[PDB]
Amino acid sequence: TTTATRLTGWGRTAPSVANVLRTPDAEMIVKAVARVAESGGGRGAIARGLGRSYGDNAQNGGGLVIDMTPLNTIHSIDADTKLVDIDAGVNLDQLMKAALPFGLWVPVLPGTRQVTVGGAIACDIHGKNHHSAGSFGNHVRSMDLLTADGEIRHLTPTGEDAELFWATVGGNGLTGIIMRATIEMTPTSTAYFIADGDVTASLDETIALHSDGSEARYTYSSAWFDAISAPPKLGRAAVSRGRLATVEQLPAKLRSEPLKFDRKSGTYRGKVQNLTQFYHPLDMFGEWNRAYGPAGFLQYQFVIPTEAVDEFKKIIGVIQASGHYSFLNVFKLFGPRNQAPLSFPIPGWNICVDFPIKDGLGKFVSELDRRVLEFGGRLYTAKDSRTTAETFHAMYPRVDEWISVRRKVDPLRVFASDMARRLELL
Ligand SMILES: Cc1cc2nc3c(=O)[nH]c(=O)nc-3n(C[C@H](O)[C@H](O)[C@H](O)COP(=O)(O)OP(=O)(O)OC[C@H]3O[C@@H](n4cnc5c(N)ncnc54)[C@H](O)[C@@H]3O)c2cc1C
Ligand SMILES: C[C@@H](NC(=O)c1cc([N+](=O)[O-])cc(C(F)(F)F)c1)c1ccccc1
Repeated sequence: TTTATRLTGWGRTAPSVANVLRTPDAEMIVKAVARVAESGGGRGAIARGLGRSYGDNAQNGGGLVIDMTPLNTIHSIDADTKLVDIDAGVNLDQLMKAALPFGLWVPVLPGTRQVTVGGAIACDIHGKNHHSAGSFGNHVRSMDLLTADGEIRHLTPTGEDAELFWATVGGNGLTGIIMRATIEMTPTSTAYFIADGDVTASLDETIALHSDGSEARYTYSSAWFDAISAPPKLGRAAVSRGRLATVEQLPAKLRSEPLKFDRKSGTYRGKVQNLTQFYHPLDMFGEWNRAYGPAGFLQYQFVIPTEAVDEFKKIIGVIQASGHYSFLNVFKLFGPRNQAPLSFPIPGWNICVDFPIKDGLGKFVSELDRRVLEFGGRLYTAKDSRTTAETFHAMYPRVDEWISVRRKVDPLRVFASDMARRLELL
């Protein structure tokens, strides 16, 4: 039934060995969880999707890992209610292709479509449209959670099980196995964006452009950010913003199949782009850490609360002065947060950087951790396998609430991961 397998996060770091169950048979999955429960816990079980998380949340050294990628059936698509009912193992690429002809758009899209719905919910992922759409959890209408008791629990965001539902969103698999979910899609009439580009010359300008009220004009916005240049060029950005195009906005040639699947003159208006172009160059650089890992690069993502913009500038300054130089930097202003205790996004200044691994780096990122922490920010479990339980708990003031919910639902700790042990969420 199971295969012992060396697992790592996306960037190939922090390996551990788990027994991997890989079956399309939901009943075998139910049986396996039950068997772990009847052994009284042991080293537990965790779900795994496509392994795009950079962290150690989708592995469980010495225990069970359940590869959910074979549960990939799309059960129903409904264009009136905009609801799709899909297995947790279906990936966003797969769903995007299946839903487009219905005029439905995946409501939150990360930098790669090679993630499962289960992984999307478990890490409450965010996209270029976060300030307008919230995160992936905001669009979950129901989900079926296989819990430690071996029961499949139907959860809703306002029902009697709302508490468990919202601990599952962003819960990193630690409430049980998401089997299946119903997602509310976004109506669209085309598969293209109409984009506006702007290039800033400085950090202050980047921040000004994000605080001048223009963000409200775009459903989607992100920026490519300079973290190496000496000030005042430090913080300058290439900002890509836009919204889904209506068919009248499409160039003549493309109006045929509008829902088709798949230095400083970087300034433009009303350019029409498909998903790949609009998100460029995220797709071509996505394999980077995996291609040169585990020894090449350390990704590092954090968000600082909106009101702490000065503290945010200081961290950027510290990064530039450090000697650790990152070219791949993505920046965004997050919008309002949701109600999941462990959700990563909060409104504020979000950036992912990617350091070359060098002498002094580990010590340096521990320094960043402290600053992010004190300034009221957080790290993201999808991007971390290095921080401490103390640091993480301090970054998530709702962690004890979350742990309490996890205790109600998994008293024997049937669910466990390397991450849960490292960060003391277990
Ligand atoms: C190139 C690249 C770009 C990215 N861009 C973004 C981005 O723009 N925004 C963003 O928020 N993230 C981004 N990520 C991170 C990624 O979206 C998340 O880590 C996501 O959870 C990965 O999904 P997965 O199916 O691969 O999950 P895995 O990596 O396999 O697992 C991640 C977590 O989900 C849990 N899980 C998976 N399936 C289930 C299930 N069926 N039931 C219960 N729990 C489950 C696992 O236990 C684990 O805790 C990116 C990653 C890469 C490699
Ligand atoms: C790891 C991966 N991240 C992203 O694509 C990404 C990160 C972020 N982020 O939160 O830093 C946001 C986005 C967004 F919002 F635009 F969808 C995408 C990546 C890929 C290629 C270059 C740099 C980062």
